[PDB]
Amino acid sequence: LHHAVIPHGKGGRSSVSGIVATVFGATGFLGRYLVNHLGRMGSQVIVPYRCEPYDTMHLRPMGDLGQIIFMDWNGRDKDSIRRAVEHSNVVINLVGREWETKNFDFEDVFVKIPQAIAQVSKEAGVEKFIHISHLNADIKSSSKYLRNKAVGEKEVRETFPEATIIKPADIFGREDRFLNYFANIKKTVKQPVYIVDVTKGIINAIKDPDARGKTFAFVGPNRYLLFDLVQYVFAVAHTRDKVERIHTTDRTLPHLPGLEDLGVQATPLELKAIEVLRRSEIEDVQPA
Amino acid sequence: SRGEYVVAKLDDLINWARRSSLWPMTFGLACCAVEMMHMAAPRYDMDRFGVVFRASPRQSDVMIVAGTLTNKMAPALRKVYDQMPEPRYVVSMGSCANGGGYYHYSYSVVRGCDRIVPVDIYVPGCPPTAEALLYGILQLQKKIKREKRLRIWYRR
Amino acid sequence: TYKYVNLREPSMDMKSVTDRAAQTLLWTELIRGLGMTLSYLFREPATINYPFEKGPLSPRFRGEHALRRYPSGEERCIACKLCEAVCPAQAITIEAEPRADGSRRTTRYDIDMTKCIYCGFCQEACPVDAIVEGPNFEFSTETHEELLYNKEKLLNNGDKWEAEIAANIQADYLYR
Amino acid sequence: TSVKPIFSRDMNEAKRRVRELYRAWYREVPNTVHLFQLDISVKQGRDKVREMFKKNAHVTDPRVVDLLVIKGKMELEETINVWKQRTHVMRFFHETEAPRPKDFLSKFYVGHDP
Amino acid sequence: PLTLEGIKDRVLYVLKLYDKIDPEKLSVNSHFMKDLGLDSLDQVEIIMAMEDEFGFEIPDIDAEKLMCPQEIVDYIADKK
Amino acid sequence: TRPTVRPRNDVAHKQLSAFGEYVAEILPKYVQQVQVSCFSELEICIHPDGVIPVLTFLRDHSNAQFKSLADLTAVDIPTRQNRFEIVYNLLSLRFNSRIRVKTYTDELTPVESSVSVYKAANWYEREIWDMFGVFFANHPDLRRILTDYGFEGHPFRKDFPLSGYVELRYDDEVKRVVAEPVELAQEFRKFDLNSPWEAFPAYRQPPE
Ligand SMILES: NC(=O)C1=CN([C@@H]2O[C@H](COP(=O)(O)OP(=O)(O)OC[C@H]3O[C@@H](n4cnc5c(N)ncnc54)[C@H](OP(=O)(O)O)[C@@H]3O)[C@@H](O)[C@H]2O)C=CC1
Ligand code: SF4
Ligand code: SF4
Ligand code: SF4
Repeated sequence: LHHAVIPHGKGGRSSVSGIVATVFGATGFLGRYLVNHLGRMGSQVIVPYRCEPYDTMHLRPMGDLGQIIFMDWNGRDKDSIRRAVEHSNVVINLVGREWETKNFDFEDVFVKIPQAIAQVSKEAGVEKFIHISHLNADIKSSSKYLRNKAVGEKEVRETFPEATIIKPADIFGREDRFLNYFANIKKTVKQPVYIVDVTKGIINAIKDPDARGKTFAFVGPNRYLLFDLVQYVFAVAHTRDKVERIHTTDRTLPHLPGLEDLGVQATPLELKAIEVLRRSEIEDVQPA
Repeated sequence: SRGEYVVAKLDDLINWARRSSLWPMTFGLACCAVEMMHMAAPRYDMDRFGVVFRASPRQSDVMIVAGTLTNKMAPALRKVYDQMPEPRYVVSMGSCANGGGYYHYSYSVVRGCDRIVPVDIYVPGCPPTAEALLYGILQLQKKIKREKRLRIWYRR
Repeated sequence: TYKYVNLREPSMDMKSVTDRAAQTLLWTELIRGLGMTLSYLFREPATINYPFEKGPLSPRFRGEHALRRYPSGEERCIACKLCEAVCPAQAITIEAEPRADGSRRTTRYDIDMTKCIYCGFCQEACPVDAIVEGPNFEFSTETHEELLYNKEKLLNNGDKWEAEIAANIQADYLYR
Repeated sequence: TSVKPIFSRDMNEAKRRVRELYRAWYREVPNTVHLFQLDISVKQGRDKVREMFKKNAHVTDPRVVDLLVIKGKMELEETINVWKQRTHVMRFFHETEAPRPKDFLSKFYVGHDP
Repeated sequence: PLTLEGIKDRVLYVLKLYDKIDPEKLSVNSHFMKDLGLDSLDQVEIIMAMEDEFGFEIPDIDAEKLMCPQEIVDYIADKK
Repeated sequence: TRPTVRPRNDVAHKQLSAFGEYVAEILPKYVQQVQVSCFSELEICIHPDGVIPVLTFLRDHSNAQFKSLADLTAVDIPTRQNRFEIVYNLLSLRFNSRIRVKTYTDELTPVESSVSVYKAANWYEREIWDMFGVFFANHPDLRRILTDYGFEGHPFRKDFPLSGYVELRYDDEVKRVVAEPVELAQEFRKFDLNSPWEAFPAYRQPPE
């Protein structure tokens, strides 16, 4: 291929690695951590932000000079998106919102966004189209949000089928959402996995081609009850569709490639629980 | 129509109130501290632009990183950078701060405050002119003018 | 050659000792300090109207790092690498090639505005005064990457003015 | 050949000093790991401390061994003080991989790193 | 109440509290340095564990003079 | 030869020469070299055992007071089995002259902790300990001044390169400023300037 893309030396701090990554979203949780892992690897990140430039400006210095580029976009027009994916090596899409707006439903962001960006991805002729989703997002009932994400899964498999639809379980981290709902204040099977396992899997799958066409699902290493999780989060620590999703179910699907096909070690609960549970009574039930 | 109009004029009013005073704290290690205290000189005013230097980080909205930031120093720099309100703005002043610069080599010296905090205004010079520093401060206020925070919050 | 102070006694006469007692108990010289501060309060201060007035400077002030060129002529530099040889941060990077016309040229002239300690050595070392310490001091850049000037950047920088630079050189070519 | 040593007359005083220093390091763990507000288990840090002691095991001259005793003594002084923050204590840990193993093949792909 | 058998039993359960030893194997002539495969680092770990559990200073040359749990019981019963 | 050439004098030269010869006579036990500079600042090259007798002799003895302690650094020179040089500078208060005690040492064998005679020696000593690695005999406090707490390697040495092996940067992953191995953007182009043709032929060492 053309030069200035081939890797050179180590990684990080304006190192020349192999990849050029265009990330959609990235202002929130997982996209920001993935920008930090790309700066750790030392690649070039193309981030279009639609929000105020203060947010991208205080997450600016995470890389070195030349390692990032900022641009502007709307979620309605193909021209700005094609201008974003003019010279792009790989592209990832991260999208998701807790409540709908006056201009966006759960549908047509999970529908109209991956149709358009997958369209210009397949038109631009790129590789490693990686689109995220959620565990057990059925076509069927119990969640408008999960059925809209399943429609997004179906459409990402529809247009450019050589892609990676990647679903984790309800992941936790330093800026977790549902555990923040748990802290600041029925039967449920659940196994949460920590964020760094997921994003290490993402960077492994995006530096390892032959991954085009395969879909991923991630597993928490414990498989215990939500009520014991509440017991623990208050033991130490001393919307409606969101609470229905976390009270629905979270099961395993061993028929698509997950963790050890990628060859990565999972991280336990208690370490990162003692990390984020700032501001020793460990239950550790783990039923099967 | 009237909603966008009210949001526009209200955002103009509150951003004007932001860029009005902006009283900072002075970090100031090496001779760029003397240059900061000489934009605190009587000739080049600060009162005219609502600026009064005060080292209390509980109210310091803008913060000027000046002096040679060292690898022995910088975690305390981010420690002071933490407890600071929701708009926080950084002026990298000086060749020592704008990339490390003259001491871009020489171990236990950071290659500029970009490796620690974001920088919202870069002003080069060794020493930068205090007049040029004040020019960069007015450009910082015009960046405050160009935010449309409430407009983004409405059109979300 | 020594002139030491504070070796004088307070007088043990009643006069000076009760005058110092009046100073102590009656707050005299503190009020004299108030009068001094009021005497400077009724002045007119030495400030400047900053967007409208710009203060004094020198003809030898070292700012912009701009380039010159010849009278109706070519690019003034030679790529003789003296400025890179003497730059105290190695902020100069000159990758040079000749063009086929015979006149020697460059490829890439590079000044790290981050790394410039603003000497004047590259001014005083250039034989033709290609790189000139500039007159104006207004950079104030919002981004990090824009502080890395290139060759055509400095050429367009020199294309905005020379008459200021030529005036400073015409006043300052005789003292050096 | 007549060279003055630091402290010791054979390696026995050196072994005495270094095992007393390691006993001080072992008793020095729990107070500081509760004080520094850390997130790494006591077993992992203690095994890394004894592994760092076992790293320099190929040294037999007692002058150097007493010098390393003085090094670790200064280290335990600066950690029994609250001078060192979370930064250096985590800097002993190596969490910023750099994943390159001693495979010939992983050194073949990421080239020029023999 | 500090009996010799009480010292031996408490040495026994704190060696059981010690994890790396495989198995416990309370041998009165064990010498787990060269007969079970433990370091002098592990030796000073064990003797300072004794120092933690049941008493006195135990300077490290006297720690080297033990090497075996029954002789630890003998030295402490002589000492306590 | 007359104009614009730096004037020197034989008076201070003869005074310091006779005084250095006098000191070498009255202490035959540790003096090796008494070199008088042409610009009249005395240097005395010294064995590292009677350093405290030398300092107690040079604080006093009523023919030359020298109550002023000054620069000392064991200036990093390779190629020698005795690498480091402890140069104690002494400045008088009554007689206005400058003498230097250059005693030699190597890396491992310690010098003998001059804080016992001079009150201003301690931070200098601790500085030389953190920077070069010169150990002391019955010294109060060896801590680290002018360096990072986690940094090692005695960086003033010719063993130590220009850059370090640490590079601090913040990450939000583990939420702190960590130290990574070095990632240099610029070469540090080492401009070699050692031109031939021997400008000072009087300082030529005799070859093989
Ligand atoms: N357990 C978990 O937390 C799980 C997380 N995820 C995924 O993780 C990611 C981060 O989640 P979270 O931090 O909670 O939510 P966020 O809203 O913060 O992250 C989504 C990102 O996409 C942007 N985005 C989303 N919807 C729109 C829209 N309509 N128009 C424009 N931009 C949009 C967001 O805001 P902006 O536009 O300002 O950039 C942000 O950058 C999401 O992609 C989510 O689907 C999936 C499954 C489980
Ligand atoms: S940039 Fe120059 S003037 Fe400013 S602190 Fe550094 S050396 Fe001093
Ligand atoms: S000194 Fe002048 S002519 Fe020579 S390389 Fe530099 S700019 Fe060009
Ligand atoms: S003035 Fe700037 S560019 Fe010129 S020699 Fe000095 S540091 Fe280098």
